[PDB]
Amino acid sequence: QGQLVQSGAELKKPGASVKISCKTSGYRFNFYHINWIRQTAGRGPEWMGWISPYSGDKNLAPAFQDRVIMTTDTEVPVTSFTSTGAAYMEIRNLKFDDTGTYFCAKGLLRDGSSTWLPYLWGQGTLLTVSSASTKGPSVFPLAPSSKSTSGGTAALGCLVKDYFPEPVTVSWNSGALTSGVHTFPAVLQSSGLYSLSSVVTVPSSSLGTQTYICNVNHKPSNTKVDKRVEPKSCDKGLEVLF
Amino acid sequence: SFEPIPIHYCAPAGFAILKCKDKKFNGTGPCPSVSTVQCTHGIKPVVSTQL
Amino acid sequence: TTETFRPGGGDMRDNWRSELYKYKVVKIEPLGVAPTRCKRRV
Amino acid sequence: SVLTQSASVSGSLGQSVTISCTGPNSVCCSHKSISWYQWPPGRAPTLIIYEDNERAPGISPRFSGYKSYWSAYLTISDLRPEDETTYYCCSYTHNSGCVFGTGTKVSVLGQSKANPSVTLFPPSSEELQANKATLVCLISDFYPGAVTVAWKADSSPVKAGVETTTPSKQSNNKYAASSYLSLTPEQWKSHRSYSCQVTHEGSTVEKTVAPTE
Amino acid sequence: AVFLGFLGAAGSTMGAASMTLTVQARNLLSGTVWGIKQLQARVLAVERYLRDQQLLGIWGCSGKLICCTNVPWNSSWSNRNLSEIWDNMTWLQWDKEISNYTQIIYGLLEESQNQQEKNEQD
Amino acid sequence: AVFLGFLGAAGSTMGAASMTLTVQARNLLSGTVWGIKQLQARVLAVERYLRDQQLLGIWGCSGKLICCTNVPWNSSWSNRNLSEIWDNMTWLQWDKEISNYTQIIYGLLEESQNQQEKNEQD
Amino acid sequence: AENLWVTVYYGVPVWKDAETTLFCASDAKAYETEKHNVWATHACVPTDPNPQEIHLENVTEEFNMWKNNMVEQMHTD
Ligand SMILES: *[C@@H]1O[C@H](CO)[C@@H](O[C@@H]2O[C@H](CO)[C@@H](O[C@@H]3O[C@H](CO[C@H]4O[C@H](CO)[C@@H](O)[C@H](O[C@H]5O[C@H](CO)[C@@H](O)[C@H](O)[C@@H]5O)[C@@H]4O)[C@@H](O)[C@H](O[C@H]4O[C@H](CO)[C@@H](O)[C@H](O)[C@@H]4O)[C@@H]3O)[C@H](O)[C@H]2NC(C)=O)[C@H](O)[C@H]1NC(C)=O
Ligand SMILES: *[C@@H]1O[C@H](CO)[C@@H](O[C@@H]2O[C@H](CO)[C@@H](O)[C@H](O)[C@H]2NC(C)=O)[C@H](O)[C@H]1NC(C)=O
Ligand SMILES: *[C@@H]1O[C@H](CO)[C@@H](O)[C@H](O)[C@H]1NC(C)=O
Ligand SMILES: *[C@@H]1O[C@H](CO)[C@@H](O)[C@H](O)[C@H]1NC(C)=O
Ligand SMILES: *[C@@H]1O[C@H](CO)[C@@H](O)[C@H](O)[C@H]1NC(C)=O
Ligand SMILES: *[C@@H]1O[C@H](CO)[C@@H](O)[C@H](O)[C@H]1NC(C)=O
Ligand SMILES: *[C@@H]1O[C@H](CO)[C@@H](O)[C@H](O)[C@H]1NC(C)=O
Repeated sequence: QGQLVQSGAELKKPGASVKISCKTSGYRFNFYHINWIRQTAGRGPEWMGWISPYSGDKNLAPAFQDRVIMTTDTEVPVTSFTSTGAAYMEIRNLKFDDTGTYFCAKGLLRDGSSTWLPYLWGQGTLLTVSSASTKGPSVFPLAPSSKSTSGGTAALGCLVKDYFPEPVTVSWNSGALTSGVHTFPAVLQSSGLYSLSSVVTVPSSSLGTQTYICNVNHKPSNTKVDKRVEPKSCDKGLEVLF
Repeated sequence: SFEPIPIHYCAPAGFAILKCKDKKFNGTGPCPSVSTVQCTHGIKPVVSTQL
Repeated sequence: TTETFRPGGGDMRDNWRSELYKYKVVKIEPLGVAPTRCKRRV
Repeated sequence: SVLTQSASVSGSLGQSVTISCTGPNSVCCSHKSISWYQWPPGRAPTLIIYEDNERAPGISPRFSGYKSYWSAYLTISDLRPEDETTYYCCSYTHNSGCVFGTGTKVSVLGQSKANPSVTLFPPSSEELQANKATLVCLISDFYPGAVTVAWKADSSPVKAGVETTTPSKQSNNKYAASSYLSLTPEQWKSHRSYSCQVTHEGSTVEKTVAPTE
Repeated sequence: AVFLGFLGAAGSTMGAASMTLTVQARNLLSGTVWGIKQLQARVLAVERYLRDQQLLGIWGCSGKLICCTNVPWNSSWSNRNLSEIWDNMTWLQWDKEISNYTQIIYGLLEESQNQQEKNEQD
Repeated sequence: AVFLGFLGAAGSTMGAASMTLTVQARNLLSGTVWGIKQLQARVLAVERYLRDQQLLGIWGCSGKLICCTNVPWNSSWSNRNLSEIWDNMTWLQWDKEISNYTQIIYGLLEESQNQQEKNEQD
Repeated sequence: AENLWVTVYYGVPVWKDAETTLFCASDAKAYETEKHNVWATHACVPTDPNPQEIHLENVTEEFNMWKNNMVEQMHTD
């Protein structure tokens, strides 16, 4: 009933420091196993290995038999049942076919013939195996538009243009406006740089009652842009409502 | 303090105390309607003479 | 700004709490009811 | 991979649908177990069926499965709209590791469409003082998820600098995409109005900016 | 033979803790300022023992350890699957979750026995 | 469900008082001037309980509530018909009339069990 | 299909937090320091020649040394 934390990862060249961590909450950390799995666009979902925090038994796939190392940490209790631990993984021999998001997921229950089958999953840490250099996000503000004149609904957001690598995070008001948000995928241009867009839907009657601050955070470049989106629109089908 | 507090007399396990719920009861003989209770109602040790 | 320490020992219960910190007392209640796919014999 | 599902399968609303999960004797199904996951692409999955038929905690009794000696099958009764996604089986045992299948995309038939809500954006004033020009053509709220974006430079098809995302499923069970045009400000300058074409199931929707105004 | 010890299976899975049930029952009984202390404790021992034994008697069981009955599992008593319990949970966890509805079940398991006996004989 | 209460069927017909037999057994155990009083009572509780339980054990029954045996009803023990007893009398009435010959029956119900066990095994 | 049925279990490893009336234990050598009752023991039960401890594997419990009872108990004793 607790959620597992997964650690976001740097774009990396065919040689560089490689590790990804994973945190826990709300469960007994030493009962359930720990399974690792990685989904690339070329070979599909592939299981890598698993390890138990109580015993320490890792069984890996032969495809990672000599280049990936898994690690678990010590449990820090909270109550008589719940606890809080962590576990890392270091995948060496960074090939380009490793590009793509990957995950942590713990076992289902403590005993049986299905002890370790991954029941509880994580958030998702994304790789980009690339020699290409890091690039920061160009955060432009997107103008609101009319979604329904009779219903009085509009839309406004931010546009994250020309960043490498994946991903770029986009929040609102430091986390206040989450209702109606719709973020679109980034396309890779013919150069090596991505571009995505993002739009939250909010009513047209809110002008001076709510502040809209899109917080685009890009970690591989260490940049946090706090754009203020204007609630005044330029559509001729929404101007009928103001 | 000497205050007479309501004390109840309860029976051990495997024992019973019989309460005669009879209005016009003169204390002795067959009480028609009887109930059973573990503890007595609060009886305080008010000690006095003639009253 | 800074703080100073002074010997106390005002009450005698703490002396026992010094070495009695490792121990706690518990009732044993061995009446565990559970579900299983079983019916009592006819 | 070594475990083979079906290519895809369809099923109407208020009806059932089956998915096969078959392979060679080294993976299925003598002395092996089968599990089933509802895995929306880009989202975290949800365990559906473990130990070949036992529903995971919190999994509605609508779902069921069964394993033969050569293939297993998943069945989703009273088909729901959000069920339209990818589903993965895996063959595991107590000792060895688990191997996923190939992937089945569930095509729930009998679902009302929605017209695409397109919006095109011209280069900003800070991008024209950069100086760059990028036409941002966003698509959203269409079903099913397949659209083709074609650009035209003053009513002449351009074949330089076309950006197109793949259509993705939103949180409201629709689809959406995002195209762009990365041409010089002077490539449009000679062309007094630029458009964005979005073909969807024959019905094509297009939006034009007149950068003279 | 597997002998983890008295209470040794209190943190193991409930299925695994079913394996050690004779050890806990064995040590439950373990058959002047200090005198009143010791004696008082020694009486509360046999009382705590004979209460649970009395219950295990008037539920018709009478027979030590696992005992079945024909009471239906009202699913609202923490509905989980069987594999969801006997491969996962531990007895402290379990009795905690079931603690709320425990007393009701003790009451039901009373009355059903009696009728069984009665008409069983006759 | 019918729950008149502890001893509630002491004045009802013996057949009707057979219906409530688990309630009386339940509350039988009910698991410094005041201290000696309370403690003494609390010991006599378990003693009065274990005497009757001992008897119910060495008559082979061991099983709570109604228990049959192969002892013949010597009619001189207040000869009445069955319908003359289990539709009419109450348990106080009954045990009063049978009180005279009770001890003899307790003695007989002893010895017959043992032989049964012995040759039953062997 | 199957419907679950309650089953009764005796000797389940389940406890609850409580307090009670504890009692002493003295080393077998200590009852030979006789000195006409050196203060406590004269009447105390010997300590086991073979004491045991059972490591409760996988078990976690929340102590509270300040909210103990054997301290109040020992102090009054
Ligand atoms: C404390 O809590 C922890 C966690 O809750 C308990 O540890 C778990 O115990 C259960 C058993 O109750 C384990 O389930 C079993 O798992 C084994 C292990 O899988 C095999 O494969 C591994 C990788 O291939 C391998 O490394 C393992 O090696 C171990 O086993 C032997 C010694 O036993 C030896 O090789 C090593 O020293 C390792 O110790 C192992 O070979 C699996 O074999 C079991 O499957 C069989 O049994 C089940 C019934 O239990 C049956 O249904 C199956 O069909 C099959 O026959 C079983 O799945 C679990 O792996 C442990 N770890 C977890 C959950 O993380 C611990 O026991 C608790 N302590 C106490 C005292 O109870
Ligand atoms: C004893 O130590 C533990 C940890 O070593 C303390 O528990 C933590 O206390 C800090 C603040 O002191 C909190 O922020 C943590 O959340 C606590 N952790 C847990 C799991 O509760 C505890 O307070 C200490 N107590 C004493 C009396 O020293
Ligand atoms: C639980 O396990 C049983 C095993 O027979 C299975 O039939 C059932 O589908 C599983 N799920 C639920 C919710 O009961
Ligand atoms: C069975 O569970 C339901 C769940 O709400 C509860 O309302 C009901 O009272 C339970 N049965 C009995 C006899 O109490
Ligand atoms: C038990 O009951 C209490 C309230 O009486 C409630 O707060 C608690 O959640 C219940 N236990 C469970 C497991 O739901
Ligand atoms: C049976 O009853 C008769 C009636 O008079 C009595 O004399 C006899 O002693 C009884 N049987 C035994 C074994 O006592
Ligand atoms: C029981 O015995 C006494 C004498 O011992 C006798 O007076 C009485 O009548 C007997 N009871 C009955 C019911 O006959």
